[PDB]
Amino acid sequence: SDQVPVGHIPRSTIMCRGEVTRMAQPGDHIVVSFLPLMGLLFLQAHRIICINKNDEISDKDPEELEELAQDDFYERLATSLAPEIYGHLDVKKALLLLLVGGVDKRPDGMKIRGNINICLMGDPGVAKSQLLGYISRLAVRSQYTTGRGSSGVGLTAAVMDPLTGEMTLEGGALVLADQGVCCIDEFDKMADQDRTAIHEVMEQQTISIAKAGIMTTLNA
Amino acid sequence: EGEQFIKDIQREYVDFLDDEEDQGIYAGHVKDMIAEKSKRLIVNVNDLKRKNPQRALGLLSNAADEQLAFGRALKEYASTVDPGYAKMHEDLFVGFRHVTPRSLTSIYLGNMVCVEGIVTKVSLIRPKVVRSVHYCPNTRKVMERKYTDLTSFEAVPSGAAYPTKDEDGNLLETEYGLSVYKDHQTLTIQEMPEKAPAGQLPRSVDIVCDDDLVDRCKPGDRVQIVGSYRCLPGKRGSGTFRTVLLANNISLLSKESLDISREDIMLCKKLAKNNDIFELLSKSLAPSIGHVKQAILCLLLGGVEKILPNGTRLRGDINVLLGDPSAKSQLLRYVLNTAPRAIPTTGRGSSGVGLTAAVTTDQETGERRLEAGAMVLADRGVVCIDEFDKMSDIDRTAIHEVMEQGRVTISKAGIHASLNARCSVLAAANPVYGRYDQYKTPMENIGLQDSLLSRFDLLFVMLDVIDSDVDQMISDHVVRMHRYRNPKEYEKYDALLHGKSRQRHEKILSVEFMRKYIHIAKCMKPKLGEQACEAIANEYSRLRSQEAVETDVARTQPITARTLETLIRLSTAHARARMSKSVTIDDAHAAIELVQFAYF
Amino acid sequence: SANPTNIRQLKSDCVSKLVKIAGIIVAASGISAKATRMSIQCLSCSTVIPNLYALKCNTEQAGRPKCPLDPFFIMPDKCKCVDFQTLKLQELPDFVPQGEIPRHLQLFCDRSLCERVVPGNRVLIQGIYSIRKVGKEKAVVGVRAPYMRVVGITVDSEGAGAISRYTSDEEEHFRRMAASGDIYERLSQSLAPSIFGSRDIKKAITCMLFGGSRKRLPDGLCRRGDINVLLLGDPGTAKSQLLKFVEKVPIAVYTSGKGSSTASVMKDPQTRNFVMEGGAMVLADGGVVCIDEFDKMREDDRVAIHEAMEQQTISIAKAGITTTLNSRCSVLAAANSIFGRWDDTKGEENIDFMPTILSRFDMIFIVKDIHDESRDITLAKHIINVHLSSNKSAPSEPAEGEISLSTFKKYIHYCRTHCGPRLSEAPITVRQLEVIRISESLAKIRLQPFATDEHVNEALRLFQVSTLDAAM
DNA sequence: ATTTTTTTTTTTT
Ligand SMILES: Nc1ncnc2c1ncn2[C@@H]1O[C@H](COP(=O)(O)OP(=O)(O)OP(=O)(O)O)[C@@H](O)[C@H]1O
Ligand SMILES: Nc1ncnc2c1ncn2[C@@H]1O[C@H](COP(=O)(O)OP(=O)(O)O)[C@@H](O)[C@H]1O
Ligand SMILES: Nc1ncnc2c1ncn2[C@@H]1O[C@H](COP(=O)(O)OP(=O)(O)O)[C@@H](O)[C@H]1O
Repeated sequence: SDQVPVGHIPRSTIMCRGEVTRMAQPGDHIVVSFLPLMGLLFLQAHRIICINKNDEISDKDPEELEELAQDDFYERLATSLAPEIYGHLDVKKALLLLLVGGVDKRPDGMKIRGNINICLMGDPGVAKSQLLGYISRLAVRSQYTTGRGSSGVGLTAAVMDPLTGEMTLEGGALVLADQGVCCIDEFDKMADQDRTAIHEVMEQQTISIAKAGIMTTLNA
Repeated sequence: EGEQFIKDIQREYVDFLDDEEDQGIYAGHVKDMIAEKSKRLIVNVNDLKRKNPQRALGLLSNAADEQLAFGRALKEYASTVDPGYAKMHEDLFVGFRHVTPRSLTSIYLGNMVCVEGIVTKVSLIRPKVVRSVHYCPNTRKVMERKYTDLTSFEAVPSGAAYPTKDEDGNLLETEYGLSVYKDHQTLTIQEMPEKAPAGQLPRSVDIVCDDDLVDRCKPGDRVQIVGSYRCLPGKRGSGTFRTVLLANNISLLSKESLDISREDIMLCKKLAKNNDIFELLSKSLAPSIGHVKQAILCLLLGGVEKILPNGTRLRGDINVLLGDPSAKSQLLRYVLNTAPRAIPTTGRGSSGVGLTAAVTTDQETGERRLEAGAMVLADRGVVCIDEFDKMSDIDRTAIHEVMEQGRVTISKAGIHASLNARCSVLAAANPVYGRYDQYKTPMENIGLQDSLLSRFDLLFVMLDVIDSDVDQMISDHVVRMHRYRNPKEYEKYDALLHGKSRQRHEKILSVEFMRKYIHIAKCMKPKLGEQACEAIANEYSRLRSQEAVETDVARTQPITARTLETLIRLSTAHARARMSKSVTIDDAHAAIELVQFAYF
Repeated sequence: SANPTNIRQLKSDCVSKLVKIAGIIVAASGISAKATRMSIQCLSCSTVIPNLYALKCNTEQAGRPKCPLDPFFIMPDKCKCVDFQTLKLQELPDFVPQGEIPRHLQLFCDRSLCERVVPGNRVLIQGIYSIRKVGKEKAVVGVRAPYMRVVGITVDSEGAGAISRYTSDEEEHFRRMAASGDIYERLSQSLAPSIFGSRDIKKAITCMLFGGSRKRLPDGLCRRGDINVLLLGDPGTAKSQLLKFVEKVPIAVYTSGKGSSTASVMKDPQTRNFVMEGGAMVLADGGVVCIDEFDKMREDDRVAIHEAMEQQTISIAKAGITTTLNSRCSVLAAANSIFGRWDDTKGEENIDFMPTILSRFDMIFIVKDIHDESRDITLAKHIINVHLSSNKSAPSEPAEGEISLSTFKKYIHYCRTHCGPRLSEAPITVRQLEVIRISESLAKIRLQPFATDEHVNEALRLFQVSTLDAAM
């Protein structure tokens, strides 16, 4: 969609056999390295390279040692984390803590919520739109929804009508952002009925949907 | 080799290829050394009538077989001159009475003729394949069998699957990269409906296309397209008859091209030093209109783009509307008609802003309608609508989305998509109590919502009273309208004076001269100097400090610094109205009077 | 082509026999294609066919080799060609189509006879009594289907309908009557050839149909030359019959609410096409309409009211496109809207969605059932002559020049094509003024080029009927 | 896969 013409619609077939399988996931920005298929009216690949969202660009999926010996600091992150705005060291560093992570225990059968869940209310010249966009950009496995918008409603998945027959739970942003962050904007305007959806999902890894007759988890 | 007349046909065609027409005009270093490879050397029948009129008819009476021969003549010539344009020995078609789609009466079969109409049901792409390039890894001979269909010639092979085990039962296998293929397309045509008769249901037509002829436009446009006829299938030995017309070239008519070589840029550079052309330029959207328009300048000009190194970018656009009822529904028209592809919409409608929701509950074909958006045609365009006061609150959300981002992001089972848009849009108005504007209150005499302060980009004033002093002034200008409307100021000639005491001239006051500075004007990049920041900072400080007081505080709702983006990127649109590679203190002055007219 | 037949009597007994019958046409197809002959590579012989099966190979005699099982690849550039329409009609309206259902026939056009006939017509024809299938869980034994052919159509052209599809003395009648300066208010007893009232409002129809002027300019606009009216009041004033009888008086239709509208982006039977019918700005581009019950109609088809009355800013997006058709339309309006003159004189609360409806139109004169006891008994007995005896066909025919439907419609449909008339040098706000259409109108009402302000402020004095409704 | 239908939920001032 970065090369699709203004007056056009993004169009989409890949066939790979053998060992190459399982080398991409739904929704990966990939490079792929032509044969028609028997009025005389698809593609076979070998490799899946992604300069974005791939093994050496992704986190957790030594090389830095020459610089790591040179680099021992905690504050320069703010100097290089979102230089776009002057001041506001604290808000950035608070998010840098959310970028930090590294807190967890699984004692006695139960886990502990080990992800930071920050909320923010306020609206002047604050420009808190460039921050969420900044985080959603740099943050590996990122997401974005709004207060409502369309086909999502800054939520998880729902079996909400008279269209056809599928029962497609349709996992949205809140579904998919796990092991990551789903960065909603203007949550206050989202909905009153919606607040219960953030209630059971707050704790962690828990979104039950007893509407179709299934124990859906979705591991929030 | 048919009957041997084909050869003299070839030679009669090649007799075009020798002298000043050929040597000066036609091909060679007019297409080929410009390195295009788009075969089609454009033909005009009237020359064929002039040299060989019998061969001006060999087409129109039997269009089955002039054609391989045309290709022969061409490939012979270009091979004779250029072995570079020679390794693509193919058909190589070329360019070359218009009746309606309602007016094909069994005939024109064999004829290369014109019909006019609409594009609709532009469809999928398919390849189609030319030959079979076989090799025998036992005996290792790259052999071949061409294919064909009626859609090019009369000849067809045993058109079927790849052959094998036919030569000997040897080691027998295909190869690819060698058996080439053809770009195939299909769609249908409707007449232009304004003519249409009320009693009948109009006919469509069906056509086919080919290689370099693939769809530079869209279903629901109109272009002149020329075609021959064939009809392949049977009629009840089988099943009855149905046809198509084909063998085509292309045009396009409803555009502007633009007698525009590098002279017209010389013109735009000629009137440059004329300083306050701003005046006429603002009198270039109100000849029939008081008031503003110097502000609509930038929404005509779109905006500017700026990106951080090793980062991201900014949405750039401007959107404003305001007053009392009775110029609003006959003002917007100025920008439906003039500035490229800027599309108003309904005001209270859906199924066409951005929404799909797989609405195929009729035919239920392959496609599930993944495209029902008419605001992404506003990508780098302009829009206006009515009913804003009546607008749904479904989209006020969606516009909160847009103004912040200007991208759509929907995943309602078609797909989890997102698509660029760089747009702007306008509005309507209705205060539920009329002539209450400030005395009762400034804001919310109107019937509105106040999340949208910083998301449009100016607050202005529009007001009315029928009067005592302006009573006779209204009278005399309405009359001067009514007869400067009219000639000598057919059914109606030209009206000049009071455009003559005004020392302009409608070929300096004109549309093409107006957009003289658009199309290169909309391609410049005039960076800032050393001066804005200071005064804009002091005066935005004064704006954010003292604009909220002294009987105008209640009319001082939108103070944010998100105006300061607007406060400056308007002087950008102004700075691309004159090609000055800077912006100035004079532009500073000219980019604050917005503030004064808002209330001052 | 003598003497007709019917359809409820014709079977095997009269098969392959040529007949005269009559009905009323419904709709039918376009024209596609046909041919008679061509030839093939395989034998290179003309495709000689009797009727308007499929074969020996004959790509054989190359020594021994045969090639049976039919390699016959048609070469249509060798061919011939004919026409088709495939027509259809419904049987009579007098021969029990009520307690039964109407049966019908399928047809076959050939060369020259298409583009001749559109439905809404009544015809006499000859044909052929043939069928299409072959024989003996459909067809429990052998059932088959009906059709006929085309031969020797002869249509009916019934008399005085057809200045629809198919003198200078009358111009003398036009003009030497037009010289009389007695047409403006003379015809205030004309458009109601059987009714009393609306007299000085018939004074304002005199400008309406003649139109104003689409005086376009060197810059963009094509502004609203067209003009409209509004009326309003309770039932009992015969405002139904006022629009019903007006149907015959240039092009119009008279239905209101839940029963055209927008486009017809649906399919047909024929290789599942999708082709449209348009709107009714289509059917009104110089023609105009008289239409009741704005309020008592679906709220869907009300974005196309502001999208035509204000600008003619029309557009579509059903399939992904804006068929941007336009038209020179205007409308008369009627209603039984909320609470009559007790509502009208006082302020503005009629429609609960917009005050917009007073802006774009000007002449809104009230319909009442006012009590006036001197006339209440008259209108109590203005309704027994109407109720009884079926006499009043042409009682207005004797009038000097307030009749002759044909000549009047032609009067107009010359008049609205004279030139670019204008006027002279010569709450009264901007849309009272933007009446100027009526000013220019009296040029074409006197059939003159020019006119002045205040002789033609006759319209002003008539508008003072309306402005008193919503002055206050 | 569409045509001729019907409710049971999906989510409510
Ligand atoms: N200063 C002016 N310049 C040009 N025309 C004017 C001016 N003042 C009044 N008019 C005329 O008055 C008419 C007012 O009705 P108009 O068509 O403008 O409604 P509208 O303003 O479009 O309503 P809305 O803006 O709410 O849609 C306009 O047609 C316009 O021609
Ligand atoms: N401290 C700051 N540094 C840089 N830019 C700022 C700062 N404060 C405001 N801005 C401006 O704010 C704009 C973004 O505002 P935004 O954050 O969208 O407001 P909101 O968060 O209310 O949506 C940017 O264009 C930027 O120029
Ligand atoms: N002056 C009149 N002359 C003849 N008939 C009248 C008159 N006034 C009322 N009517 C009666 O009014 C009836 C029609 O009312 P109608 O126009 O249908 O009301 P609406 O227009 O609200 O439907 C007719 O049947 C007619 O008999």
